[PDB]
Formats: sequence, C-alpha cells, structure tokens
Amino acid sequence: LYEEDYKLALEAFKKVFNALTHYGAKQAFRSRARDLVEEIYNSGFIPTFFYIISKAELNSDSLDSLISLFSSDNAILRGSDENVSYSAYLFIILYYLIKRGIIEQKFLIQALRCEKTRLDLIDKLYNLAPIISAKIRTYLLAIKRLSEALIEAR
Amino acid sequence: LVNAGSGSIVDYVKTVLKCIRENLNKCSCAEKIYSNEVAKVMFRVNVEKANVEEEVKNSLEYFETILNEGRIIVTPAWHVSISSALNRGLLVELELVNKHKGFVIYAGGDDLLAMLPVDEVLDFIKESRRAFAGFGTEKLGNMCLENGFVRINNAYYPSLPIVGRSYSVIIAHYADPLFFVINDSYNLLEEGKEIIRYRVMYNGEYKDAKKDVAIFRYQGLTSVIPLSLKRPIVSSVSDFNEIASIIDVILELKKRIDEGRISVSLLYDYEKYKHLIVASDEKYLTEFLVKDWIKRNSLRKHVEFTIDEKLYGVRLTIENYPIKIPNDLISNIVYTLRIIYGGEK
Amino acid sequence: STQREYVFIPITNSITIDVKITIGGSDHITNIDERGIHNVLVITGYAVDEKNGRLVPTLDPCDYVKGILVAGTPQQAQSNDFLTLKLPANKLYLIRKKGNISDDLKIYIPYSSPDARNSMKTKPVSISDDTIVNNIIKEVFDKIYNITQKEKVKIEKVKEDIKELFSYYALEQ
Amino acid sequence: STQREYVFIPITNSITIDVKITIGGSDHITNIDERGIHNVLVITGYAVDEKNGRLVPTLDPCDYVKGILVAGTPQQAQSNDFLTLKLPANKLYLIRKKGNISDDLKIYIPYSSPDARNSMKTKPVSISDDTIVNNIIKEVFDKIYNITQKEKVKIEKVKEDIKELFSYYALEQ
Amino acid sequence: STQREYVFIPITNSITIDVKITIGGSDHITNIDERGIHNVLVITGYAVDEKNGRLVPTLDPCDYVKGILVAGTPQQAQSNDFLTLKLPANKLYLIRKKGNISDDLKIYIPYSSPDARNSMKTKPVSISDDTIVNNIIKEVFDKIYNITQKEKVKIEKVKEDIKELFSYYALEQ
Ligand SMILES: [Mn+2]
Repeated sequence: LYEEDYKLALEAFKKVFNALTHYGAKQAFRSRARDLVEEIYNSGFIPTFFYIISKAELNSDSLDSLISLFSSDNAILRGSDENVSYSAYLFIILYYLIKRGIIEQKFLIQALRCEKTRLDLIDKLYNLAPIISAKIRTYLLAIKRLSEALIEAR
Repeated sequence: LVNAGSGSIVDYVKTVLKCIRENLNKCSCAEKIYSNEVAKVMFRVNVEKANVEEEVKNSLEYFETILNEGRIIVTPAWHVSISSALNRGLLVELELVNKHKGFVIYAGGDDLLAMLPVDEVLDFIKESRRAFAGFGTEKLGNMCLENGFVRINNAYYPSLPIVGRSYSVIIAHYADPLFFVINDSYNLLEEGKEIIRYRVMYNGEYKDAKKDVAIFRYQGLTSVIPLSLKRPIVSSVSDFNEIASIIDVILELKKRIDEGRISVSLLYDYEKYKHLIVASDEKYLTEFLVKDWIKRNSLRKHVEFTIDEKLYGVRLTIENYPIKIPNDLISNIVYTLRIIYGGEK
Repeated sequence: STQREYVFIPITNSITIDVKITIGGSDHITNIDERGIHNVLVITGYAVDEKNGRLVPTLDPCDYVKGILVAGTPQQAQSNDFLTLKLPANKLYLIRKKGNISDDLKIYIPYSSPDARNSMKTKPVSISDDTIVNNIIKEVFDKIYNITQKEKVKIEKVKEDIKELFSYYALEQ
Repeated sequence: STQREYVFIPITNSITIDVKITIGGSDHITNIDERGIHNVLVITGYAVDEKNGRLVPTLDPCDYVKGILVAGTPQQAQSNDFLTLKLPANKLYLIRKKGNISDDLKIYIPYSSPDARNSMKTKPVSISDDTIVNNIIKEVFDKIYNITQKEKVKIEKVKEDIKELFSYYALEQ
Repeated sequence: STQREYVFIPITNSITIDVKITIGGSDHITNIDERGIHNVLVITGYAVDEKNGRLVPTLDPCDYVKGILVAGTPQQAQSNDFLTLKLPANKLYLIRKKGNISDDLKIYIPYSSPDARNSMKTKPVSISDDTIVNNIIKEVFDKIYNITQKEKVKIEKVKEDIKELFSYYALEQ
C-alpha cells in the first residue's frame, strides 16, 4: 500500500512551493512536474535522473539550499528558473528516497556536501533504480496533480 | 434553566444557580440575594409570611437533586407538550410528503415511511429535516413554519429543533421483494444511527457526534450525509440554516451537472483527487484541489460553484463493520449523486 | 391630524432617504427608552417589495410587514402609489405597547401593486448577517432616533431584539 | 441621611442602654404593626458575639445572625472601635419587608477583635429557656420603639418570634 | 501552620506588595495542577478599590471578591487597619474545590476604610483587556508559584480558567 505517499507528496510540495520564490520558477516547476514523470516511465529512471541532474546545475549554493530545505523549510532556491525548477524536482525525488528509507539521510546529505561522493550517490541510485522506479510512481503522480492544481497555468 | 426565566425572576435564578460548588454548598448562598424577591411586596399585599428560609432552601434542593444528578425533572406538561409538538409535526410532514409525489405508509410522531420518485428525495429531506426542527420556506397546508415554532396562523406552537432526526433512503427496483427492502431500510438506519460517528463542532471545538445522519443505498453503494455539524443542533436562533446544508450543496451540484455546465466525469474523476483531499488538512490546499477538480471537467470554463470550507475536514468515523463507507464527506457527496443519478437506469 | 411615516424594514440597502420629517413634531411612536424597541406596528396581509421596497398588497393572513411608525412624509414627490390611510389610532395592532396614541393617525406607507404578470407565492424571511442590522442602525437609526448612541451604552439590547422580533415576509420573485 | 446602628439579641444582656436618645433619626422603618417584627435590617458576613458581646468578624458565610435595627448616637465610647458605612440603600440585607425605602443611610457597625490566635467555631442554637424569652424585650423594645406600650399591649405575638426568628449561632469560646 | 495572607486579582496590579515572603511555610490550600487553579479562595462582603486597592467592608448582600492564597506577611507593620483571623480550618470557602485542608490556619485579608463619606457603587467585575492579565501571570504564578508554568506549556487552558473565575466587585471611583 502507498497511501502514505499522499502525505509525503503534500509536505514535499509545500517545501518546494514555498522555496521557489519567483512565480516563473513555480510555473517552470509545474512544467517539470508534468513532463518528467512521463519521461521517467517511458524512458527509465536512470536516463531521466541523468537528464535532471544535468539541468539542475548542482553547485555549492544550490546544494546547501537543498540540504537546508531538507531541514529548515525557510530556505529559498534562487538561480535561473529553469535550473531552479529542475533542482526542485531533484529535491522531490531525493526527499521521497529519504523519507521512505531507500537512501539514508546521512549518506545522501554527506554526498551533497562533497564531490567524491556525488558520483557514489549516483552509483547508489543506479543500483536501486528498479526499486525507485517501482515505488516512486504514486508519489510522483500526486506531485504532478498537486502542481497542476496549486500553480497557475502559464 | 437559568435563561428560561425573564424580567427579574431570571436574576432570581441567574445568581442562585451556581452557588453550590461556587458557594458554601448549602441554603445560605441565596439568603443574601433572596431579598430582590421581597423587593416588590407591598402594593396589594396578599402573602401570609415573608420568612423565607424554606423557599430559598427548596429552590436550592430542587436544583441540587437535578445538578448533583444532571438530568431534567419531567412533568405531565413536559410529556403532553412533546406529544402535541409531535402531532403538529405529523400534520406538517403529511403535507410535505404529498407536496412531492409522495405516498405515506406510516406518518408517526417521530418517525415516517413513504415512497417517492427518485427525483424528489433530497429536496424532500432537506425540508422535512428543517421542517422537523421548525423552519419554513413555505406555508404547508395553512401552518406557518417560523423559526423554532410552528405558528398556526396565530398559535405559535413550539417545534423540536433540538431533537435530532435521522433518515434512511433506499433506491429500490420495483421488482424487488418488499420484505427485504423494508428490513434493510430499518436495519440500515437501525445500526447506521448506532454505528457512525462524524467530526462535529461542540462548544466551538471539535467533537465526534453519533446521530442525525441521512443514509442512502442504491444496491451496494451506501452513502451518508450528516445533517447538523453542530452540537446542540441549533444553539442560536439563526442556526436554522446549519441544518441539512450539505443537501443544499448536493442540490446545487446535481442541478448544474445536467444543465451542461459540468461534465458527467465529475463523479468519475473524484477517484483521482480523493486521496490528496483526504490526505490534506490545510483547508486552502483542499479548497484549491476541489476547485481544480471542479474546473477540469467543466463544459464551459466560467462556472464557479464552490463548496464551503467547513465541509472539508469532517470525517465519517465508521468502525468495525462489513459495510463500506468512505471516511470523508466529499466522497459521500459524490456517492449520494452516484446513487441518485443511478436511480434512473 | 398628525401625519406619519411607516418605515418598512427589509434587509434592502434602499431605505436611504424616504423619511423627510426627521424631528418635525413632538412624538414619534416607535420609542427606544433604555429598554429597547417598543411601540412596534405590524400590519398583516402584506409583504415586502425588495425591488424598490414597499408593502405589497396581498390577501394571505399569515403574511405581514413588521415596520416602524414615525411622523413623516416621503420626499414630496408622491401621493401617487403610497398608501395614504387614516385610522383613529386605535386599531393599531402594536407589539410591546407601553402607551396609547393621539386617537387619530394619518400614515404614509410604502404601497406597491401586485404587478401581476408572474407567480407570487409567499416567502418568510428574517433579518440576519449582523452587518445587515449594523448597516441600518447607521442608515436610519441615528437619523430618526437620536436617543440612541448617547443615552444607551447597552447598544446590544437594542441590536438584539431586532434579530428576534423584526421579521418580514419577502417575495423572492 | 440618617444614622442606623445595629444591635444583636443575645440570651445574655449586652444592650440595656448604649444610645443617648431612643429616636435618633427623623423617621424609623423597623416597627410593630401587629404582624411580628418588621423591616429588620440584618447583618450577614459578621458573627454574633456572646462573651464580650460585640460584633466579631469570621470567614464563614453560613453564619446568619438576626437582630434589630435601632438608631441613634453611639454613646461616645466608639467610632474608634466602631466602623461605619454609608450606602445607597439598595445594599441592605432586610427580611420581612413592609414597604421600600429610598434614602441613603449611615449604618453604624460594631466591631470586635477576630481573636487571631485561636480556633473559633459556632453551633446552631435558637433562643430557648423561656426564662429568657421575656428578658431581652424589657431592655430594648420598651425604650426605643415608642409604638410599644402606646399602641399594643398584646406582646404575646412577640413572645413567640424570639425562639424562631432571632436565631444566632452559639460560640462556646 | 502558617499565618496565611490573601491575594485577590483585580483588573490591575492593585495587589503586588502585600506578598513579602512569597514562600513562608511549605504547602498551601490553593491547588494549581495542570488544570487551572483549584481550591481558590474568596471573601464575601468586600470590594476592591482602584486608589487604595484594599477590600472595603460592606453589608452589601452582593459583594464578593475572590483570589489566591500565597504565603508570607503583608509588612509586619500594618494591622492598625488590616483584618486578621485564625480559624480551625472548618470555616473555609474554597471555590472550585479539588484538595484537602491545611491544619487550622490563620488568615490575613486586605482591608479599606468603610469611610461613610461617598456613595458606594459596586458592579460585578470580571477579567478582560488581557494586556494587564499577562504580567500578573508572570507576577502571581511565575515568580511565586514554581510548579505552575514549570510543568504545563498550555497557557491557553489556564487563561480560560482565569478569565472566568475571579468574579469581584469594585467602586470604580
Ligand atoms: Mn431501535
């Protein structure tokens, strides 16, 4: 059963909603929420994850924003609305993986803090791609509906 | 009790009441304040004695045996008044039923039984419940159904708004054995009254009531509409529109589904929004989810029919029974219309 | 005779300027003296006319209009449709009656026509939406009733009874 | 304004003559019109004092002490042990009323030390021992109230309401 | 046990200096255990004042002032005009009772001059306009009571138990 994933979707959405401060960032994330789950389940989780990270521009600023967001709920994601939206989606995925015990919050938060470890994080993801794809679908669909409902069409 | 008085006698009670735990627990609290009774004696004096060390003691013992044990005292007047009020209700719902294309089987003091076409059910209930509490959008035969009373053209007669009233509605094929329909209506409301709790508003806070429901069933599609969402039912003189407000919602919805404002899919797409709505508790997120579900299956783009906010967080706490009831109101708003629009195939 | 003004009391926001004798004489019937609204008239066989509010002439006995009675005359552009009747200040079915009247009254009453080109069924409605009663106690009360807002700091005792004594039968048409 | 000092009714003798004149104020209220004692102001909140007969304060409102409403001037040994209050006369504690009063009064109150180092308790007693139902009356009622011995000789009606009316809790201290 | 002294709560800070020791002995009569103030005390017949906020003595049948028990002395220099009493603890008036008795206490009470020079006018007063009500919770139950607000973060519960418990009278002049 996956009924928990609606609570999870709601809180993660509240996060990445009150993080993206400019409304263009919100509408960009809306487009991401729509198309990226389609891509995940048509192409695969690993290809789409590579595509996401490549468009998220994981620098030190973005990654401390993400980590503080895991913790704070006062963080704010800046930096070129396309990139900030792809990073919001990256956070959605990582937040599921954490809050459901697939990646360990400690290992992940470490990996976003150092560069030798980003590669190992990506490798760890690759090794669990079947499980992540199987288990994240309901959560992602809920997020997609939430964005369609709460963020205004562009 | 303390308000049932008026004028000055009200104060006579408005002080004497709490002086039990609030005071020395015995017949000396009021003796201090008793004097505003004797403050009217000499204009045409008739009384024999003014030494009231008894009528303060007796008006204390009275309330003591009834607040020490918080029941009421019953009188012949109590009973006869209630039975009469039941008879006025009898008349008024006898007019209600056949106001629609109804057919009484048994109109009773506090109960009823009828057969109606599947088009006149909700609108009936919506008034018959209200009318039972005493409220009229109409003159029925010649009785004026005012707020709280049923005034027979000069005779304001008290109705029973505080009394709850549940409903049980079965949408039965004409080629169904009446034995079963009667049994599974009686038992439906029979255990439905005694099984289903819902999130209610007592003293301002949130409680879980247990009665004043309005149950439906098509053939395996049960639905439940609460009717008060407040406890007591109408604690204020204008609470008389809290009652059966949900069926007003269902009427405003069903009225617009078929007028070509809202698609038919409104009741097939809730199975996609239901999970988020019931997983939400931030009532503006839920408001926006509902607004989106309303808008995404609108035939125009310009209909703006909104549900009240208070109908968002209520939860139908049914427990441990092989009957299937959705645990959130809007799903029941959906299923009621499922039934009713299904009662036409 | 002493000309009067019968203010009809619906929830309509159109009672602005229809009483034109603000003080004028010496006694207005509907009186508020430290105990609420008294000297209250209620005329049966009538209802409101929300579209340009009046007392609609009907025949129903359960219909009525619960209006107040003061000394006035509307806007000096009437005596065309208004009800201009005099009775000897006795037949007035008055509620919360504390005193009698001058034994003769000329009252100008808003009085429309049935205007029958559609169905007309009675609708009983009340006063609600406390901003509603609060919009009229500044719309009409301070104008006619000066004894409020300065002699009664029990402002609710006069705002209360309205929500339980000031009904009116509508039309909703 | 008029002075009205309060006096108890004990089985012992503590009020024989403690006021200069028996009339005092210009008009009395507590009188005898053939129907028992009348217009008796009573003190609630204080207690009856037997030994060193005075008015002593306790903290139990169960204590009811019935007395008499005498008036006059306090003998010039008081007002430095006495304490007086002046109230709008709707603040009295009267039982057996025979008509109202609208007059501010200067109610002299006796005072006793609350004996702040001891356990003080009371017992429910009504006046008894008919050798005592005929000995307080010959001290106070004869002198103050001129109406007795000048308007009624039938004192038997007051020979009964001393064992039932003037009920003060005993002390036993 | 202890020589108890009283603290009532007017709508202001009129009783703050009469709490000197604030600890005195060990236990109290008043209870405050997670659910508001239990075993609250009260005197009948007195009324708070604004200027010289002490409890005026009255034979008013309506006066009563309620308050809390706190340990100490007012000053150990007054009681030329302060009323003090010892009683064996069976003459108590605990409002909203929950607990047991505290062994034959003495009691202090604030007291004012009855002062027969002005028309007393006391009205029933309750607690309102919260701005003054906070600081006393930080002055009556925080720097004084060390188990309350060191155990229960629910300030919204007790503040309801406070706003509807201390019902007192006052002259307002
Ligand atoms: Mn049964």
